[PDB]
Amino acid sequence: QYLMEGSYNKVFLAKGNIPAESYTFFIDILLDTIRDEIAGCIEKAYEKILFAEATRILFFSTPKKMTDYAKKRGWLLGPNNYYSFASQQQKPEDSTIPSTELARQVIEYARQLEMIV
Amino acid sequence: VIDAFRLINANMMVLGHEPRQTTSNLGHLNKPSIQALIHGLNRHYYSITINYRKNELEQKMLLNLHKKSWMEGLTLQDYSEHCKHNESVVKEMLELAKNYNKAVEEEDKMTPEQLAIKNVGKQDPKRHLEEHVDVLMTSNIVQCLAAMLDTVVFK
Repeated sequence: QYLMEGSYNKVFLAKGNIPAESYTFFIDILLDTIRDEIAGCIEKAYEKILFAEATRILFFSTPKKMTDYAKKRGWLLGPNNYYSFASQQQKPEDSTIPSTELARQVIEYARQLEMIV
Repeated sequence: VIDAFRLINANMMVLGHEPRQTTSNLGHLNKPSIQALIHGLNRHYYSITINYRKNELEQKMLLNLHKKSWMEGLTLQDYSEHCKHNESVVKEMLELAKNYNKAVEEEDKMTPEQLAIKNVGKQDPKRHLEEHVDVLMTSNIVQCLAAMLDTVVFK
């Protein structure tokens, strides 16, 4: 219900570790999947943001867990955020002209078109 | 229209008659309309046919064009000229578009010529719009093909 609604806060999967029959294991692998999905996206989202802000809505427990987890993903390789590489690429969609490369072979489309007539 | 003939002898006509020239050959006898031409033919000569000699080599000479035509097609048609054509095509299309719109309300019957009288004028308004779309298409085809093609090859 929560996951479909998009209230990640409400999930009851980052607290479904404590009550378990032997469920705790399954809950943990599923949790890791949830954390990743958000983690890649956030990079694109914004530039160099606080460590504390980057633990909060990254579903992390401590800045130590964030450092190791962020590093594999490609942000916070050091002790300083590196969100900035990823973020800048996304925002301008209407700027890019390698020209000939981008045109993508005008010749082919033309040739398809001409043949019928 | 050109003809070849052969003279016929006076003694030949009386005894032989003119169909004797016709034997052991093609035997086509020409009529070059009526009037003086035909009348004079009959009183004077026998006309016989023309064939053309040809050879493969002879053809090959004729067919030959230009070195320059090689680049001609390639040539990147100016945007300016293209734009003139593009403007010309959209304006005719708009005028016809209306006609097209009224036309489709009817036309439940086959026979496209009847639809042409109804929609008014020779040929259907659907066909008029296509004719214009096609002319633009031809200009466009040389330009776009040429545009990429030129840049890559000289580069």
